[PDB]
Amino acid sequence: EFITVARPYAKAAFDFAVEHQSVERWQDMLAFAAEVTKNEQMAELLSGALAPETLAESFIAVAGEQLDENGQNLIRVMAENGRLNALPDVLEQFIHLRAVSEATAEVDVISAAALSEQQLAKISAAMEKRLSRKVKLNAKIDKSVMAGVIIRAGDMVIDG
Amino acid sequence: HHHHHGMATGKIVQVIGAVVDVEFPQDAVPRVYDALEVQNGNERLVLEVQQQLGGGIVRTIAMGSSDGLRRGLDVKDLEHPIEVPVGKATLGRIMNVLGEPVDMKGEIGEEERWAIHRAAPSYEELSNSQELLETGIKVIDLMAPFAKGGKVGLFGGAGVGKTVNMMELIRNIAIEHSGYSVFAGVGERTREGNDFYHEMTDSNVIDKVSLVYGQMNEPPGNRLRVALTGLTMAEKFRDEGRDVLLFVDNIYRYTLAGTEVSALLGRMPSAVGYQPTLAEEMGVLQERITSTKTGSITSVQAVYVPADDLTDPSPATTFAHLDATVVLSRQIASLGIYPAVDPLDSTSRQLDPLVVGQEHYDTARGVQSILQRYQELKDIIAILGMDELSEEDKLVVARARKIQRFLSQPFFVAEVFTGSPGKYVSLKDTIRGFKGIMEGEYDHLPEQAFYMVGSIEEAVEKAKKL
Amino acid sequence: HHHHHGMATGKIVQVIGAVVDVEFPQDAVPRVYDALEVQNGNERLVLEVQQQLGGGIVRTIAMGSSDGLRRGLDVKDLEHPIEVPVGKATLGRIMNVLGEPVDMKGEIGEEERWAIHRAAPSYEELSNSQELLETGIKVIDLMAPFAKGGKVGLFGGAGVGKTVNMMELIRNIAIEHSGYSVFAGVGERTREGNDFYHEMTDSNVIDKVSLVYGQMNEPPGNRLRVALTGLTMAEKFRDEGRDVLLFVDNIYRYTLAGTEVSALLGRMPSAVGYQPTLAEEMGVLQERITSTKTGSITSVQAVYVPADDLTDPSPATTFAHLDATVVLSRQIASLGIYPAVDPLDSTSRQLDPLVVGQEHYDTARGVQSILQRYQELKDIIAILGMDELSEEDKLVVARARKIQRFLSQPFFVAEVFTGSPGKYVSLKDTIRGFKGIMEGEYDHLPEQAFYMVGSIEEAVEKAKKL
Amino acid sequence: NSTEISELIKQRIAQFNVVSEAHNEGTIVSVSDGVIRIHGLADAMQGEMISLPGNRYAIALNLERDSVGAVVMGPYADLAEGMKVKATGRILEVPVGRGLLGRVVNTLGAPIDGKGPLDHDGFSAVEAIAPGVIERQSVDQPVQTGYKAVDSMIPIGRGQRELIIGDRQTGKTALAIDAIINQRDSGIKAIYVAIGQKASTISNVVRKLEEHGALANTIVVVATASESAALQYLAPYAGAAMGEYFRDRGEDALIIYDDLSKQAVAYRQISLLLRRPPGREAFPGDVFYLHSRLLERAARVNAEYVEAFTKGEVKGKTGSLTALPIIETQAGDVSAFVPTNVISITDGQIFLETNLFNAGIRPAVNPGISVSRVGGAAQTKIMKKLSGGIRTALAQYRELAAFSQFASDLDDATRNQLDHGQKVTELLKQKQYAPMSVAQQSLVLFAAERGYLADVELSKIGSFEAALLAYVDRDHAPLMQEINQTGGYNDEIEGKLKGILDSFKATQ
Amino acid sequence: VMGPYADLAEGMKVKATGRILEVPVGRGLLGRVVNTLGAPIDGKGPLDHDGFSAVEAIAPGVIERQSVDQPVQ
Ligand SMILES: Nc1ncnc2c1ncn2[C@@H]1O[C@H](COP(=O)(O)OP(=O)(O)OP(=O)(O)O)[C@@H](O)[C@H]1O
Repeated sequence: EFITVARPYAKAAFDFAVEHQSVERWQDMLAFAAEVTKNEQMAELLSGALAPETLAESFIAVAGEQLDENGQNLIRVMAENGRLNALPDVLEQFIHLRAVSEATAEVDVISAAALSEQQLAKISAAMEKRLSRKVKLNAKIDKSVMAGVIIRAGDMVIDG
Repeated sequence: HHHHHGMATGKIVQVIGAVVDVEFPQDAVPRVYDALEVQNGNERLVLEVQQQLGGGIVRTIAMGSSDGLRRGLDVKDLEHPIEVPVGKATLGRIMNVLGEPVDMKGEIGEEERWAIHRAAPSYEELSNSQELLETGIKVIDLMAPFAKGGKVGLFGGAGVGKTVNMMELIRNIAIEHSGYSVFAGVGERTREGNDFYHEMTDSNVIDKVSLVYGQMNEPPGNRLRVALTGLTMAEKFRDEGRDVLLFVDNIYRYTLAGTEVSALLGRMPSAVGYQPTLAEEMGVLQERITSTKTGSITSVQAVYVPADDLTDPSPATTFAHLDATVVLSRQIASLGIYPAVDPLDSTSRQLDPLVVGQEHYDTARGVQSILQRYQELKDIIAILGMDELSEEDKLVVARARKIQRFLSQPFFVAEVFTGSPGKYVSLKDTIRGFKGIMEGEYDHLPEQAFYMVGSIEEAVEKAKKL
Repeated sequence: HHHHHGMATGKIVQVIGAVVDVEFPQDAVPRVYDALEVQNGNERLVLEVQQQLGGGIVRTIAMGSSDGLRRGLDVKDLEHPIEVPVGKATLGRIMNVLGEPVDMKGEIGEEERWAIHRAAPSYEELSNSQELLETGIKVIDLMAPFAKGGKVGLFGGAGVGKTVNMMELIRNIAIEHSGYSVFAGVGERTREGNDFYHEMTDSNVIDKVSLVYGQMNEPPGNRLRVALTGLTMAEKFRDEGRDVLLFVDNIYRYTLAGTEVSALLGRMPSAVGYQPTLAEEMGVLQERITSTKTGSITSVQAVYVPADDLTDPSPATTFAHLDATVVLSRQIASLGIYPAVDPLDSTSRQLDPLVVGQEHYDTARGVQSILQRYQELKDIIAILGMDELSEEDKLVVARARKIQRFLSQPFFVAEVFTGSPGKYVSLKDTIRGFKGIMEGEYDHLPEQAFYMVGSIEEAVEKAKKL
Repeated sequence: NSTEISELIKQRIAQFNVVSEAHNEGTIVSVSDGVIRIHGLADAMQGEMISLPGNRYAIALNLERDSVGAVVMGPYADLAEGMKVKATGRILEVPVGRGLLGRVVNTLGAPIDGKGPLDHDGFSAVEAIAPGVIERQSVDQPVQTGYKAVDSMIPIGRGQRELIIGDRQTGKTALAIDAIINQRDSGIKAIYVAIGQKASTISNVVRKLEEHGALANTIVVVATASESAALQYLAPYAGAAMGEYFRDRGEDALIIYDDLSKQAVAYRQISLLLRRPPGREAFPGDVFYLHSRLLERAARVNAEYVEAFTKGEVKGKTGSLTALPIIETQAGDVSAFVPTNVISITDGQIFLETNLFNAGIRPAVNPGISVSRVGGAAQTKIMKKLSGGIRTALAQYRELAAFSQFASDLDDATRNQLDHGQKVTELLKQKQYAPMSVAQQSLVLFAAERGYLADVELSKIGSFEAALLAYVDRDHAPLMQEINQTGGYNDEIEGKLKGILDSFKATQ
Repeated sequence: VMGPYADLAEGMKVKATGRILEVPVGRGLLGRVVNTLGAPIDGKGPLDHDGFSAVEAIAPGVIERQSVDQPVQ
């Protein structure tokens, strides 16, 4: 969960992986791995194991070894490191690898969520709300917005 | 010594330190004690596992140094630590601190590869009992009583004839006592140790005790090692019934030694980082030394002064490890008497009032009154003209001249040294001859008559010589 | 500047402290010294790497403060630390502690961006040699000898005319000595520093030494900075052959300064957390100051008293950094003489007995006998009616009145101050005129004749004036 | 740590399986100040001193598994890591044997001789330890202090060890070199190791190397403010070896060193830098483990030694190695752990009062508070025998002076003692740069022994007719060479001295 | 670690009595010699154990306490 060890990971992920294009390919392999630790017996059995060799062994082995050899010999790398203990850190950091690479997004304020990928501000944003259509903001629609301006307002009711 | 057939182990994982960061045959772990004997470069390496820790990865340590080797390795596991040729054959023959044939091959008699681990007996075993002791030192074994099979705190500065009196101990512990008389030392001056080989010829009786020495540059484990194998030895002598009585060198070396020990651990050590259990090691220690069933397990108690510590958890422990208190007089050495040391502060604990009852409550306790007698007779009566002082105070000064001269007595040591024969003394001739004589009887006995003269037949029949 | 073209670096990783938790252009690391000059908000930031540590992540520190910025950053790397315009042009012109044009632009003459790192010479380089020193102070350079190109411990309280005598040093180090006379200070009182600009007009000779000042609120690096650039300066003066002699302010500021230094490190610092190598920095220090080949690298040694420490590892080092011991007399200031300070405790080390041999072993050592002469003549003979005291003791009181008056002498300072001209003095007229005269010759020379009067032609020809 | 790579974890993707970089050179991993985590050099030899890039054989002691940490060889801070390794398994090879003597050394060695081309036998390790306990010579081998009070007070010989503290500003640094003048002729080659010295001290010192002489007798150590723990701290540990040239020739080997504590926090402050445990006073028993190691060494060694020590080449020469501590007197801080420790270690000892150097009495030191193991053990019939009654009598004139002030009227007991001991006490002081002759010692032997000085005993005539004594003595006493040659207490020559002493009354 | 701690390796199958402090109780056992580590001792280790008990004891009721002057000889 340090994710910094996994930072060096996701580093080597875009790096060797995307270099191998395993950023996607071991996005697949990686996916299967988080599936492996996701196995709770494989969690229940996660660490009793002194030999990390035993771990990568029963790991690729158990799970079905969808990891690359970059991830099998890397399975020696992190498994041996035992930093393999934390799967998702560099998984969301790899999601941050390809995704950060691809980043365009949005966040709905005073609205039900948006997340419309906007490479630029207001780019897909004003295009979305303008594009609304939706325009309802349903989650945060009214009480949230009207309590936003009226939030500032009660903030004036600070005068009491 | 043991298996370690098979070379066992494996690498030394992180090569740092004598303790093992080491791959053993990872399943392989012995008792932490149970040794692991590798090849150390050329040398055969060995470490009793310092740690018991799995994966064949545990601390296993030695008194040496590691630079130069590979982290890779394999280390045979000497299934036994502690088992080293041991028994009474060593006597006189030079053992290294390894017991190794220290001298030109000192060949301390190779004996049972014998576990160092010999230790405390049953309540009764080394006898549930009390065993008193004296060898009849001329003025001394008379002076203080003692308990057999043990050790008693020794405080005195210099000019002991400790080697002389040791020859009296040769003349006693070897001679006037039979029980196997062994001794050992560590941390000396090189050619002065060789000069204790000179002295070893002075007594010449060196044959009673194997020569095994530390030479303080010996590392902390090296420095602290020899004892329990010493119990593989009294595992002869006392166990051999020829009562183990072995002379004990160095506490400061041992006190500070256990300090350096628990320090090296990096552990929460004793206070001021000392060996936490060093005292418990004293429980194991006196636990070893008892007038035994087997043979009295006895030890000469003298301490490398742990800086002669104040209140000295050592002397605190060495008090009650002193059945008799001790002092040595440069002043009686200034008196120079054949009794040249400090009777002041030197006597058995319970001797006078009880436990001899009157026997020493009269002869010796009343004798202590006489210590007041020449104490303020010599001292007080010395303050000004003693004409005031009743001649009893001057016959406490013939307690001094006459009686204290009688204290000056030939020595079984001085026989073994100057020829002045000395004896295993009879305190009857003290409790009477010196008590009655020194007090009221034959007060005409000259100092000289008494001086350098043994029991009241030597002092008082030297008063026939006057 | 150096490079630091390119803005280099990157973020300041964890934004805490002037030392860098910082992403540099991670591959980029300079010499830890080798500077990194960023933009600090508006300001251009700079840090010589405090740590050399990889990933462009190393401590890199500055005398300022970080609040307000982002952990994100990029910091240009000034390939050189230490290189700052330096040379002898600065003389008189006000340098900041930055050397910056301290005054209205003090414009200490911009010179070689010059590495601070100027340091020790070869055995022969700055003088494998000994170089003695005196400027001929009226009663003083006569009084004590000195060694050229160096520094000597200064102990004295108050009323020095240290600025006056500095004008005598202007009248000497600038005048009666040519060798480039530079000086610097730090940690003063604000308008009292400005009043040392007033004094800078008093001597008016301020032009010999750039004005560079600390103003003690300067942070610890700020406080401790200026020296080695000072060696980029003597890298003119001494190196300029016009012997670098620069006056040295503050040890307590420096002693405590290095304390605050190694403290900030959090390192095992010197004892009581001081700068561990501050003394080694003294080896680099006197290593800098030598009567040189180049020009005598000399320094006025006076210490911000590191609390005037007792046994003072500073005075311990400042002893042996004192070729001459020092005292200043409020009593000779109570004597108020043109010689107003304490000759007691002030003389060169080896002057009298040898090294002048008799020259001072007679004139000066015998002169010290005369110090006993008015010492117990004035003192002892003062105890009661001196009628007992031979008039020699009263001609040791004409050593006092007459001779000690002769000590009172006009000053090249007092010229530069009160007009009382003073001189580079000739101790011949001491070693003879004042030694013979003060002792036996023209003992009729009045105090006044001698008082406030220079060498025995001024004192004794003022005895022609009487 | 490991994850740092991510590039060699990019490798390790394969290169946790892929592998096999073992070489004497893998990269310096982490460069700060001569401490670099470092790679390759798989198995490397003892502290293997790895000839560094543009830099000395770099030593890493106990193998740091992942990236061996390394030692500053000269410059600590130069650059970034990744050097591979400029590498040698060898540690501890320095020119050995008797070769290079007299021509000055660096901390490197003879090279810092202006010559610098002084060739010892050749590269040797620098360690040494005790001569054979058994194989040891006891060399009474007397020694001449040059300030007589010590010499007669304390004779000694090859093998010796003793403690010393030189007082602040006097007399430590200067100390005894008059003895060295006396020992310009010593003939047992002697050098001193001074820690972290200041140069010109060494320069004009060299003026006294000409003057007193003779630098050629032996070259000496070099250490200055920049001495690394290599230089500084190891220098005492460093100098241990080649004196076996002499010593393990069975020949007499002797050398000096003093005041190393820059070793103590060089190595100890190193331990902090090492992250290694600072012992008491931030330095461990590697004091007594060093004294254990280094300081256990000095002995005259047996014939049995050079039958081995010289390997039967000297076929039983007695390997003679004497050396002595000086921990310069400072601060009054004394036991000082290691110093106490080493106090325990000290065979002989010098308690040395400044106070008389503070009194400027040429004789500064603490009188018998300085206590040597050896002493008149080496002293001769004149020296041992004739010169005996010193220190206690000293305590007399001291103690005899003692009561005088408060309770007064000390008779000619103390007068005729304390003053007689104050007069002779005056005769004691021996100035800096004063060596002392054995015949010159005989002056006290007869004179004091004869009480003969009591004639001239006025320190005026004591010194004066002590000089007429010296002169017409040298006139009247040409045969004294024999005496000077002799160990004295020669009853014939004794009477001879009574007579030439009658001469010594007016003349000598 | 109860008693000797150094014998063997970790991973010995952990054997568990769920009882802290079941120790011979009750007034049966008086006089028969006992170790502190155990009721056994020379000569008779045995004594009349009114049964396994736990030691630790809080103060009795202050309120319910028999204030007792029971004399001292
Ligand atoms: N007892 C003494 N009386 C007079 N002068 C002395 C005495 N001892 C030493 N000196 C003088 O002092 C000098 C010795 O001082 P030295 O150079 O040794 O400083 P130091 O003693 O090393 O001081 P520190 O111990 O602080 O280093 C010699 O030149 C000597 O003339």
